[PDB]
Amino acid sequence: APDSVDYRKKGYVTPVKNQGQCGSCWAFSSVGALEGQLKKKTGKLLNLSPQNLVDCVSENDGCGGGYMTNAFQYVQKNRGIDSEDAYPYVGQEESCMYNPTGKAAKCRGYREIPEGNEKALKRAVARVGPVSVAIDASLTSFQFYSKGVYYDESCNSDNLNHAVLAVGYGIQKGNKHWIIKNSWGENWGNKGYILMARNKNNACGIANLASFPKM
Ligand SMILES: *[C@@H](C(=O)O)[C@H](O)C(=O)N[C@@H](CC(C)C)C(=O)NCCCCNC(N)=[NH2+]
Repeated sequence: APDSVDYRKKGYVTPVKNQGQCGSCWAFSSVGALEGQLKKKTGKLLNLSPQNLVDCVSENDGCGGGYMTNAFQYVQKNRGIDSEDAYPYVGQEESCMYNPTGKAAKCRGYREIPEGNEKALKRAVARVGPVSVAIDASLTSFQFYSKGVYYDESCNSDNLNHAVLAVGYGIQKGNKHWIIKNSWGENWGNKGYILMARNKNNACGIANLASFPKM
């Protein structure tokens, strides 16, 4: 796997979204991974619908929280997920209104990365593309991050609370990091992204709950 890879430079990443006051991070994390694969497969990069997920995944709890794995299964069984245009994000839970004529993508499963294995996470990013990951984003240092490779010894590998997207990896000024796309808008972090510590003992549980869909 290359020493560094940024899928943004490859055009596998859609612009940063804002989940608003809805706990839909799992939906945005899921959508980002699917958008990455849709690109790999069809050559087109389109915005998929996180709202479709929020309203339709009964195994998850809409704005109350959920898992990316449940989301991928829903897309697989549903046999499709609508585009952002066919199913706009409102940021509130509503009855499932899936429209098959707005179907932009499909899913045939998901693969999970071994718990805590950052080497596996790396191998996966360099081969498949953007991977969905869960981290502990409760620290106020994470909240106010603006630049550099983020790392705070207070981060909790066993307190995963935020779903996010691993969009690449590399090294800054001697510090290896993961390129993480957040869903807290552009005004957050570095234009919506954060460089998180790579190989520093599974920083924030970055490699504890990762997965990606198969098409
Ligand atoms: C994240 C956010 O919107 O900021 C949102 O709280 C969320 O979905 N968080 C996840 C975090 C990781 C997946 C650990 C979460 O808490 N998921 C599990 C919540 C339990 C809900 N129960 C199920 N299975 N529907």
